[PDB]
Amino acid sequence: ANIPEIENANLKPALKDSVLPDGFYSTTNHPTHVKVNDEWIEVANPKMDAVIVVYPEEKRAETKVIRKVKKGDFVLIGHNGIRVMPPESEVSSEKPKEAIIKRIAKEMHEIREEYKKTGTGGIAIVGGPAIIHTGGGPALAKMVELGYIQAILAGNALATHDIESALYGTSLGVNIKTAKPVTGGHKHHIYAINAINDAGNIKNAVESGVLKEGIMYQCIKNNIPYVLAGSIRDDGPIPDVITDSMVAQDKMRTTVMDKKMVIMLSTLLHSVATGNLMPSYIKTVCVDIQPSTVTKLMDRGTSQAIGVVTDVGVFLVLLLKELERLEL
Amino acid sequence: IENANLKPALKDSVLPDGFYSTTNHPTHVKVNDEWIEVANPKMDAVIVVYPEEKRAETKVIRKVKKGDFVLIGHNGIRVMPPEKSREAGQLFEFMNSEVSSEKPKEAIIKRIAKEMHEIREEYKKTGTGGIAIVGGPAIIHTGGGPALAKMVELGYIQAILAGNALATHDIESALYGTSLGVNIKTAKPVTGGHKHHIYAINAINDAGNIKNAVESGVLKEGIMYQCIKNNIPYVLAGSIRDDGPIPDVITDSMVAQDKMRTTVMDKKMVIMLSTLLHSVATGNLMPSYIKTVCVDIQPSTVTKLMDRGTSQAIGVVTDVGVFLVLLLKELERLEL
Amino acid sequence: ANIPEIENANLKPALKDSVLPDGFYSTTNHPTHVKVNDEWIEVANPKMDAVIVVYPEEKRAETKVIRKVKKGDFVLIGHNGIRVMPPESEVSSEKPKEAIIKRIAKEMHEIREEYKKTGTGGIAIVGGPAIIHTGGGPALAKMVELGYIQAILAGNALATHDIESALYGTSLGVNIKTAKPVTGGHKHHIYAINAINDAGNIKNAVESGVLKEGIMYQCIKNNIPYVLAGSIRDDGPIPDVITDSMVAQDKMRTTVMDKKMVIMLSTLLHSVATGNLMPSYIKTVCVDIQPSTVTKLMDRGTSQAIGVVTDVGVFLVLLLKELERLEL
Amino acid sequence: IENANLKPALKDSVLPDGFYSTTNHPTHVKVNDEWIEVANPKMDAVIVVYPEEKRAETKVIRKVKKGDFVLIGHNGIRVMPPEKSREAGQLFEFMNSEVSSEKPKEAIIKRIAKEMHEIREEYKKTGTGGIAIVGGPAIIHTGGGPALAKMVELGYIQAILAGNALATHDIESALYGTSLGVNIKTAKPVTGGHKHHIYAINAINDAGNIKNAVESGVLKEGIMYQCIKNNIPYVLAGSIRDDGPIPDVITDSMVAQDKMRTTVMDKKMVIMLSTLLHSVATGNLMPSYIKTVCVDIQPSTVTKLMDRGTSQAIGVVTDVGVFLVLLLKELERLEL
Ligand code: NI
Ligand code: NI
Repeated sequence: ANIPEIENANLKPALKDSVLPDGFYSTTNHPTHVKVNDEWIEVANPKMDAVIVVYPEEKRAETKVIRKVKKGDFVLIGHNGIRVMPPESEVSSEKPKEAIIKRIAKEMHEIREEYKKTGTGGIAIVGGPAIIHTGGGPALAKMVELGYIQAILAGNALATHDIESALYGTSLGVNIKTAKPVTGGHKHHIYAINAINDAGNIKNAVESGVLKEGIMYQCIKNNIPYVLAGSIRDDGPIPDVITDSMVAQDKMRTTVMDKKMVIMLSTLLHSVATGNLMPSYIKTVCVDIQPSTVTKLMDRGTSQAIGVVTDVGVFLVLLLKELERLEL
Repeated sequence: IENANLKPALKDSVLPDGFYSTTNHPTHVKVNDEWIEVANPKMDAVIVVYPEEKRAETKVIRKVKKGDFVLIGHNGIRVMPPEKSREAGQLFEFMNSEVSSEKPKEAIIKRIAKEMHEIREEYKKTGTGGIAIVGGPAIIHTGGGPALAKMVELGYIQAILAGNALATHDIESALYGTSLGVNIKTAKPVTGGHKHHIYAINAINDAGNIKNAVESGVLKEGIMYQCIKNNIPYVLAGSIRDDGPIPDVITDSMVAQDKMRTTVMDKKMVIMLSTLLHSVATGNLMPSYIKTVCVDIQPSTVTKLMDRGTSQAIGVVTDVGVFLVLLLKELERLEL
Repeated sequence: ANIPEIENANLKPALKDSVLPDGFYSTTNHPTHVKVNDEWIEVANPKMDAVIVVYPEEKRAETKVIRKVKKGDFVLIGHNGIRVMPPESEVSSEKPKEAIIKRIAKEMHEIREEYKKTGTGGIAIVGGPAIIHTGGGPALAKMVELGYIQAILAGNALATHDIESALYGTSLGVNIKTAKPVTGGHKHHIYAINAINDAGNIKNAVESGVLKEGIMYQCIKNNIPYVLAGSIRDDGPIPDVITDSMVAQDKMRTTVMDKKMVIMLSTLLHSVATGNLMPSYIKTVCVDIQPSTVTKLMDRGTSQAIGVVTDVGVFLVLLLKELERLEL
Repeated sequence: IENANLKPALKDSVLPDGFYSTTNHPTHVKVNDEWIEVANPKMDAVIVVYPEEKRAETKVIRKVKKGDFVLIGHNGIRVMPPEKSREAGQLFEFMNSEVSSEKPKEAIIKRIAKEMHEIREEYKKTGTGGIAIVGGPAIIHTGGGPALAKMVELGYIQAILAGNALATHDIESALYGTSLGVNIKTAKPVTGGHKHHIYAINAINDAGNIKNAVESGVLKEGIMYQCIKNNIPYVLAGSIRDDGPIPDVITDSMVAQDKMRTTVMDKKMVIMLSTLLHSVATGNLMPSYIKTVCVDIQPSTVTKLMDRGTSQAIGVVTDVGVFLVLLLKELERLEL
């Protein structure tokens, strides 16, 4: 009897770097197992939109995106010996928001407690500069200070305007505490970049007392790693920024892979980029003011994902109050 | 300065050629060599002069009567728009859009709360001015209802203009704990919740009106309840979407419009919460000197409002339900 | 044996005008039948969110919304003798638009042909003033002229700015052909209202040659009925406008009930109001630039409904070109 | 007028205190009592002066070298923003938002097409200026690809700046008739269409680059094809969302940025089509004198662009796929 599920997988060597052989299997985001020489191999690093490369003599297998496939790599093809292991809703802003924020706070508190007990898991934030423009920067910094955040994935703008807020009270020249523009404020963000360039990097700015508050400050003080991916729209960038997209992508992937939850705060491109890198067993909270953006995040979803159509500015402020309440 | 040109209306609701069509700004007219202050500034209307009474008023075209003296052309008029800032703007600056969600929210909530506190203080002193709310049912759907009801309870609110949907979902949540069958406290749909909205309308129809439902103990909490208890007037305008308007609803749009105008025109501030229809309808009725705040999650709503003449509006592009919860906390902070 | 489906329906008299008895049946938008004194009655005027009132001695039944229920009316309650007869997709702007417009044009052409042969059916438009502001007014007027449109449901603003365009070339003072504002143009729409008030109504304005082009003109010339529902935001209004919402609602309901298709063009409140009045057997095309608006229209849908997230201005222009192509 | 103050950079990418941070406008600096025109106007950058060469240029901070003389403060500078209109605006007017979908679309399409026709004529005469397109993959998803490819074919387009997604979906539609597995001609998903996108990337990887795929007969139609055939340069910037960038993609954002800057800075017009990332990235690199048109279905996209300094942008809030189809028809009308 031929039963594809328990037949040995078929493999084909890639004929060129980054060229997938005909019949290649496209991965889900689910933990996958492949049968090779009569033994089930657990495929490392689950990720959607990739192929599986097999190392039969090492009895190992890993997920590889196309750009990392090398000539000679044995790519899984066909339909035999593939076992997928999945882990065990209309988008609208018109849903009770205090309620969902309270429920999110409860979940974060439970995740943080388990991280404290075990030292693994925890929460990554994917953040864009709207967090700062909407006045949500201090709330997010306080979450980092309270131990809720185990990593931040962002880019030059979030870091720059968070630092501009610290140094000058403004984001793109708008005063955070009053929402009024400051005369000549257009230069403030370039002055912030210059200040970090002079310090050498963010760590130096913090350790030397140039930078004394805010998200990046809290990350340095609490040893929270962050990844700042460079973008074609960047001013500067600051020294910490990884300018090559593919390098930044690799670093993002390794940063999120062991988290229990990723919270995506209003940045479609960074949030999609991050979701693309996540296995299905990570919980996702997707937050944006545009329903179409949230929808695009709810489309490539992990098995546990919620979308909240709301303004990150007020969302972060109320969320922090709910977290502060739980601290008591 | 020439005296204004005046010509009598030849028939009800028909105006002489060259008639002046008003801005939303206070306007004065020169009549028998004196400046007369035109009563009730409001855009897209006409100025009717009563020279023998030394008065003039802003009348909508459908209220103009045969023989009314209508201001013609632009001579002998003085229009007073809001004060321009003391200095020209900067050459180069960022984030200066009139309408965008990318603006510091805690800052603007603090500022709005300080102004509402000041305005409530003055209303308590004078018995005049005060604040009107214009609201849509998203206030309820997003969990903002309790916060707004509390502001009414605390004396911040002197009028509410809304429709059947706001009132009936507020009442749904008071009777059943849901809006659209979704539980306000948990954000989860409840079994049979799809019926709560019609049950709420049925209950008010049975009672006879909102006031009767409060008097009978049927309605015990919420925005409309607090209006009854605190004698805060409301105007509920009927709309073509209503299959079950409650008895309080004014089904004729012009009767509703006229009542809305007299309700808002003496307020110090109008806060518009998640309603395109009512934001624009109310702005169309308001003079430019009333502080106007338009809160919605859709920037296109605030832009539509400003595009239709309400250029004094301060837009806050944000989630109304979270905004109301935070605003209340800030008002409570100030009161302490 | 008791088989609810074929048991005689239970009825209860309403105890007060507009008060539904406990247990009332809430209607679908589907053709419904009720069993009364051992005979199946076909319920007139299917409509969702209503009750069914029965006249046993007349062997008839109709759908009544709550506001029309009268003391003594026998309202259908309970679970016996109710037979519903239904007639025999993710919302996104990122879908091939020329393609869907071509398909819509084909469908309209087939519907118009059948209306021409039979004299019944055809197409109603639900329209708001954005049709005029976006420069789509001439395209819609040409559809009326070509015989595609059997009714228009709108309000004071669409009519006012269509007439302002005819008389002065502007909508709210913006020139339609150049998109430039005209100095002093803010008065133009009130002048348009005044011009119709002087003529007496739209029909008089057309018959007297005051109004010589545009949507309202084409409706008068081609005997297309329209319903203009008054709104609290109205300037004027013009004489044709029905200022009472409930009267306007009744007139809208009777206008749409015999149509084969309703096309809803960017007006959330009018489009929802209209959808609420339609039986399930009418085809719907829902068009708006906001995904959340289209979603709200796709929620209360007839059994055949499509949503198109697009700008009505360019949509109408391209749609007309496709219809003009079919004319040849 | 004082001569400008200059101070040398103390280290690479570190500027002296008080350094001038540029606008997006042409700027002149007074050096040894002569006005020098600062090369390559671009915002959020610095002005480096070479007094002995009687020249100055706008350098981004990361290209500033130890010892470069950097303009300090605001003396001895002359900034030339776009010409202001001959008269102040009206007191009271409607629909004057910078960004709204409620504006006459046929009118603006006609105007854009006339300008593109004029600009193409001048480019054919001079070999300089011309038009760049900045585009996102929604061009393809909405059925606008064929229209844009035709504009390239007809000589309207001198450069394309985009990402992997635009190029690879264009190529998907050329090879398979789909974008995201949805058939362009029918708007229906096709069986197995979810694979077409990776098949298209695989095909280009196999060929070696886009040019090779065209030369081999693999790629026979579409935007990238027309760029190859007509020798129109493109810049495809890599992004962190790319798991399969094709070989043409520049993965380093600063290398991509520098190439984009030199590509756009000599154009007469830049048309940005459905891309927040590239609209803002390109606007950040552009002087204010280049005609800038930003087309998107989301008004917040155009507002974000203008909020970040590109205040010369003309926003067209519309469906890009329908817009491109209509624009092409108007260009074809003018050519006849
Ligand atoms: Ni889930
Ligand atoms: Ni259907």
